[PDB]
Amino acid sequence: EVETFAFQAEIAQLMSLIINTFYSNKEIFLRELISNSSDALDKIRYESLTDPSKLDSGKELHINLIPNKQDRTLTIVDTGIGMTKADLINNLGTIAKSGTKAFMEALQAGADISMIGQFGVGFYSAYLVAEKVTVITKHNDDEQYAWESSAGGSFTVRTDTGEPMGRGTKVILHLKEDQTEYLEERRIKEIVKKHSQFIGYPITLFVEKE
Ligand SMILES: C/C=C/Cn1c(Cc2cc(OC)c(OC)c(OC)c2)nc2c(N)ncnc21
Repeated sequence: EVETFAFQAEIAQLMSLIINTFYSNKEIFLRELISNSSDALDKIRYESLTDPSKLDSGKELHINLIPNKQDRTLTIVDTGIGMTKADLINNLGTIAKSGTKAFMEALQAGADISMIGQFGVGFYSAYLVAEKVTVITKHNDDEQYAWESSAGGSFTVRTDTGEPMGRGTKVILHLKEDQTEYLEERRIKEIVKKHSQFIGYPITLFVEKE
């Protein structure tokens, strides 16, 4: 049962800008996604101090980076707070509308795409390198969902029947053909060291088997 939704026009416009603008410094996507994971980990950690049972779905707070050359995917996994169905369809986008407007205006005033994170829409920097983004996510007291979009104005949400996560989020980047450098160990290591070296959770970079 797959549901298809239209992005708000402003968000579709942002995604088109990210896809169409000539901008070579694409590597900043990884910092943005790791930052998002860190924020989600911060949130479940904070909530767990007044309700310890929120960690019944898993106590370990960390981030995995998993490249797969066969699937041409880079996956960012965290055991953070996860996202609800309401998040995925309505609430994140409602928040994102104002950040998008502010970001657009900042760009026209001379800012560049690397500053996208300040506006709360850094998630969409994924489309610098991914033709399709699949997000598997599990929040306490909600089901496991798969969100997906190849841009073009729409996204899908379905209940996920894949491998159950206890809690957290997997952002699966289906990389563009010319962006496979982000599957290479030395490249990912370089980027993490450059932009994410003080993140307060373990970041495990998996090695490709093949
Ligand atoms: C400020 C938005 C936070 C939501 N969020 C994102 C980024 C994000 C995901 C989204 O959906 C997967 C978004 O809507 C499509 C979105 O809109 C700005 C942002 N990553 C994560 C994550 N790893 N864990 C828990 N929440 C997250």
